[PDB]
Amino acid sequence: MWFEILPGLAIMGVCLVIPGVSTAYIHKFTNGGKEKRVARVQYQWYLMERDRRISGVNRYYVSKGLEN
Amino acid sequence: MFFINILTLLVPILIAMAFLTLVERKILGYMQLRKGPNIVGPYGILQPFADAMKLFMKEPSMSLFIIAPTLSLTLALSLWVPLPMPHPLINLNLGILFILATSSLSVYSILWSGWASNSKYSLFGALRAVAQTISYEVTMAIILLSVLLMNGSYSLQTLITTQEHMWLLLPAWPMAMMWFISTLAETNRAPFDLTEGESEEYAAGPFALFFMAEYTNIILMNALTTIIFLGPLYYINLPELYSTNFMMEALLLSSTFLWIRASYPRFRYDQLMHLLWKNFLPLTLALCMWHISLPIFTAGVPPYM
Amino acid sequence: ELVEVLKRGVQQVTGHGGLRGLLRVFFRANDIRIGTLVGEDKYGNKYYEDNKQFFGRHRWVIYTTEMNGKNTFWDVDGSMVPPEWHRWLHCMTDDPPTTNPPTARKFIWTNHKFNVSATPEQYVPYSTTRKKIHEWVPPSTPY
Amino acid sequence: MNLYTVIFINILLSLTLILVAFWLPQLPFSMKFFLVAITFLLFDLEIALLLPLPWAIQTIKTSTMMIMAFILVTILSLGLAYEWTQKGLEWTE
Amino acid sequence: TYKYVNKKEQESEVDMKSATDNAARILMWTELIRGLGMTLSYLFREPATINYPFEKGPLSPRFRGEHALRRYPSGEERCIACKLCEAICPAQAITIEAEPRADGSRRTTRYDIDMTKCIYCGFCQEACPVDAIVEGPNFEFSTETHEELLYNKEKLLNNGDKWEAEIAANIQADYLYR
Amino acid sequence: NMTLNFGPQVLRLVLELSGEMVRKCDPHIGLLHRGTEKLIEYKTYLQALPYFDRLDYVSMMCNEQAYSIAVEKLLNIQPPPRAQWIRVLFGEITRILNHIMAVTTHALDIGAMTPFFWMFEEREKMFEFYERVSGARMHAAYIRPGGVHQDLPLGLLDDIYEFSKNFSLRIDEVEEMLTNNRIWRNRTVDIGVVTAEDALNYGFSGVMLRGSGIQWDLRKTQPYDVYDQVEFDVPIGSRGDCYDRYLCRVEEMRQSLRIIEQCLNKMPPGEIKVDDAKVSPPKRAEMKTSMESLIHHFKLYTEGYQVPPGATYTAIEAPKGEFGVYLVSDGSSRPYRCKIKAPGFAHLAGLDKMSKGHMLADVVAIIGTQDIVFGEIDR
Amino acid sequence: RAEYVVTKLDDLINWARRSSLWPMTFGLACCAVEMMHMAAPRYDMDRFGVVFRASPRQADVMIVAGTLTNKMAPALRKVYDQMPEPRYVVSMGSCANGGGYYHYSYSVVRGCDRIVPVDIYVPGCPPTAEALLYGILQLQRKIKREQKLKIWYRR
Ligand code: SF4
Ligand code: SF4
Ligand code: SF4
Repeated sequence: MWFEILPGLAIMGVCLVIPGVSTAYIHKFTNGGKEKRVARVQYQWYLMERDRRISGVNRYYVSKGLEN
Repeated sequence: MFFINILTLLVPILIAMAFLTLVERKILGYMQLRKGPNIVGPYGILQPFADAMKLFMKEPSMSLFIIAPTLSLTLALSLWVPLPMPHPLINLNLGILFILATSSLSVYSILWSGWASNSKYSLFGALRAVAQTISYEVTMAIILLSVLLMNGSYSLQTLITTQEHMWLLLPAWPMAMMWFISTLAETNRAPFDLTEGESEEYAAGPFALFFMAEYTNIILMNALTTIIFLGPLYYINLPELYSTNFMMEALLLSSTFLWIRASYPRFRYDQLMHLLWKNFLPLTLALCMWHISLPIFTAGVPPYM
Repeated sequence: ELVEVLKRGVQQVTGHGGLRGLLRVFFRANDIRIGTLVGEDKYGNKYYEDNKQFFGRHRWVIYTTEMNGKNTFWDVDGSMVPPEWHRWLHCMTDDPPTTNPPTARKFIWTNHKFNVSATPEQYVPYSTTRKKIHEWVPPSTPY
Repeated sequence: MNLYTVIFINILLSLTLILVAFWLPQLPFSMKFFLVAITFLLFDLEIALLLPLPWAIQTIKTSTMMIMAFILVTILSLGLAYEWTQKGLEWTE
Repeated sequence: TYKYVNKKEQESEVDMKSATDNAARILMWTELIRGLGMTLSYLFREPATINYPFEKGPLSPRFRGEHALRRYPSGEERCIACKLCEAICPAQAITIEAEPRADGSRRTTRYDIDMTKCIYCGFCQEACPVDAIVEGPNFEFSTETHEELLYNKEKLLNNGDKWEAEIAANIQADYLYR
Repeated sequence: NMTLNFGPQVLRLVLELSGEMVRKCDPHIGLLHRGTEKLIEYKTYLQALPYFDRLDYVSMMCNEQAYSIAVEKLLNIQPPPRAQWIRVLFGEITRILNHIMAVTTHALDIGAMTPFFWMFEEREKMFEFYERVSGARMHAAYIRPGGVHQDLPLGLLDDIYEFSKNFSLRIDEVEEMLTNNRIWRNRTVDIGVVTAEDALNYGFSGVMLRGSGIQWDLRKTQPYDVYDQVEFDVPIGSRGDCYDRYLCRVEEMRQSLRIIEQCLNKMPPGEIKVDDAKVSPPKRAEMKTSMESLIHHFKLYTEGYQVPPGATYTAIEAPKGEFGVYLVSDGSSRPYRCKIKAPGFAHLAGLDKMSKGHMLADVVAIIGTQDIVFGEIDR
Repeated sequence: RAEYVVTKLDDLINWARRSSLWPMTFGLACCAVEMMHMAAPRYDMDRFGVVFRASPRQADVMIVAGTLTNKMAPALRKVYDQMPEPRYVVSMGSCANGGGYYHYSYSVVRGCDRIVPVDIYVPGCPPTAEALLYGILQLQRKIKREQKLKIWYRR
């Protein structure tokens, strides 16, 4: 009966769920636990290039704090 | 990293398109009271690979012959790039306009196929389908131009933070009743699949490519609905939950398409263009004016970061 | 009222000869339904009945692996059904041989035969008659 | 670079598929159509004019944007209704 | 006693209520949704499908398929060359050539059929006064060549000596009706 | 003028087009002609029926019945009551079969393909009945001159009742999908609009008439069987469109059950084949014991039963219309001419007028209404 | 090895051309109601990965069903030439195997095996959809018993 379509429904479900979590976890692994910043404007890009310049490593996924 | 992500975005969607062909066959069979494929493998999870091997086994201007299907498929795959699930692969302001462009283009393939095939028979249907697709993409664009005024940005992330509290269907359903239909024309699905109903030149391989892109566009328009008019739950700690609810609603719409394909007859071309030009375009313009006034005789004028 | 269905499903699973038999069946004949066994031919063909299902599906059959020097685990026809059961299987009657055996007669084919399409023991046509017109058999001496 | 990568990848995948396909085995006019294409143009141009609302709305001259939008929409509808009444949407030859 | 379809019992009204219902059904698509509901209903039902090689459809003893000559319980044949099958076969399919038999009795030497012409009607088993030839139930004798279907006396005899364990019961049930 | 050909997707059409609308539609018949009326003359009156089953292949029994009735009008006899009733029964079952196939192929050629698969189960049930009675699925030799071949086994009536108990619900569940769907209403309405005078002239029959207001049914009039006994209300339409025709077909589907109910509840006992052994063969027990019955068996089955020189024109209300037979005969078993009259012929003669001014994808709906079958047409 | 895996590859590609079967249902006459009854629920052609209907240019098998006259022969040979290799054929009925009840007529092709080749035959007037399935399975086996790669690798 109608309980024979699940072996395709669940398949499509998992294979449409994989890309989202893939992207999220991958962005997070790269940028160190925090998501990938976005720049709809020049303001955020200025912030990002500033953090890049002061990272001491030339990468922006480093937030310093008050110990600088 | 990035190549890994593109693989995660391209391989699983092809897998899902295959198993979507399967699901179509099964649900149509169960609505016509029969089973559907249950033999090639357990409950029919190998028929798609069987079809692939068979097609690539079948024997048959090379320029058009190749560029048309390739173009269509590449567009259909690129359409996926800018989607949020929940954080996208490529955050693009104007993403939905990029979507509309790359969805409209395939008309070039449809048209080159005809202009190559000398068959007057072929140009007949080519012109007809091209015209219907064009005319429905018009409204497909105006609906967005009338809704997105709720979030003053053509982005696709802002949709989510917007729908945080409520959805986008309780309002704007005079549109969803359309955006859930034009999607049945650009895709040349039913009840507007006349382009495959009246037949009197696609070989095996290029046919496989055309069909791949067709069902990809199916999945993608359904995802666009699930994102726009059926806002999921964006609790930042649960991107998994977002993706999961998105999956659910996409499957629901993709089975609604099949309810339709099974139940209804097909539209006579003239009746169809009448439908559009004399029922949807006036309503569409008036509703766009309505949603233009709403943020003026109400404080609800949204921001632009 | 779903655990009844679930228990039905699990006893359906286990009814077969464990995982191995379940796999043999669920990969040869794509069914798992459990039902009574009433008869068993001499080749291995195991028949089954379940009179709570609808029509045409209340009887069924599990064929034999090897039949007359042949490997029929995958290869499976519908002509491998011997007649004295074929009749019932096709819904012509309601009493199997164990309670309605046939007439014990000779000159009947004991070892049934699967279909003979292109095998080297297939069928061909010919004439079953002698020569209508005889002829002259000349001598073997010169004059 | 990212979109370049993605697009090259998609194109190369499609071409691998088609190369597999190729290796593994071894008229009068209808004025109505032109009129419809023309309607499509004269609407896409309206679309180009009309898209910028999500940024024209956050300005201060609401009394101007509201008006100009209504104007465009209503005059376009007038042209549409005239085309209809003069039988550009009938298809019977 | 005629009738009238597609016609109202009288002229309709212009009630705002009737116009309202009309407008609703024209906008929100009530009837289309009802059709979708019906399809859902049939989706949630049992399918009439069956596995052919492991389940075979129903029939009745009166089937008409593969052919079969027959025998008495004493081994002897039943055909005596009465030729009714030849003179009644609508297709002229059958071909017979009879002769004596060294034991003095009467019998055949050629009883050939072309199952490409045989329309599977029943006239031969109706005419045969001795029930010799009986169009049988076997419908699985599809082949790969057009010469496994020009059956002859020996193939028919084999089919009889094979299926006689079923035709006996079939006829024992059916004959009274005829 | 873009004149083109059109085939399957037998139906070879040549469309003289103008843009998108039509100007002319010339069919090209003959793709299914064989030699029925050139073979019969070389045969008897009892190895001809198969031809009349193969003709209008859907029903087959409202055709065997026509042949039987012609032969009987020639032989100046009648069959018995049980035979007449059984024959009415199967006539109605065939009305149902043909209406189903017309409806569903209409909806299929349009694109709606679910009711096809739905009703084909019930069609399989009817075929189970044909099997229980005749022996084969479709092309049964059951109905024969001088009555019928065999009586009814002892497990049929109950099944027929149990099937009629549900066919109505299935019909309603298909109506729910179609008879109100605006899409079907727009595919069919104002199509194939016809006027009574031109229908009569062109020679239309049956539904193509009574969907245009006319009152003509060869069962109420020219009653060939017991149809004068039972009640069955005839449907008609006022407009004359494919919608009205569809609705006529469905209403006939229903009145056919209104008939079957009474056929069942009044079927009498008795015989099947008239006991005139010079015409219909006798039972086998007598064929074997007695002698004269054996002689008559022999003669019937080598030299068909002689027929006196006459000529007739019968008629039936087959699913479509005036299935007619002009059967000429010399004083011999081998007849001299058997002209069939199948309505598809005139339906095509009127297609070129029903398709003047309508678009390209309405020819299909026209043909669906006409229920075109080509076996009956080519002859 | 080489020959072993070559045989296995041929068996797999035969698996494909055996499951993904698409017919052109060239049904002229009353051997057609039975194709339709077969694609109907109770036997469900599709179950074996065999679609109800489909155009030639993408089809693999071709089911002839009905009298094959001298006006619809040309079209048939045209279709069988247009179709793409491989192209399997299935004759379904007396009329199309030996001209059936119309053998001795003047406007019949006394056998579709004259116009076109054949890989399977089926008797009937009509047949039974069950016998038709049996013919199609005989066809699946006539496929599974092919050794193209072996004959090439030993050409
Ligand atoms: S069944 Fe009919 S057609 Fe076939 S051999 Fe017998 S008499 Fe001839
Ligand atoms: S009717 Fe019977 S006995 Fe007479 S020739 Fe034919 S098979 Fe022989
Ligand atoms: S063999 Fe019989 S059923 Fe088949 S097409 Fe010919 S007449 Fe019709």
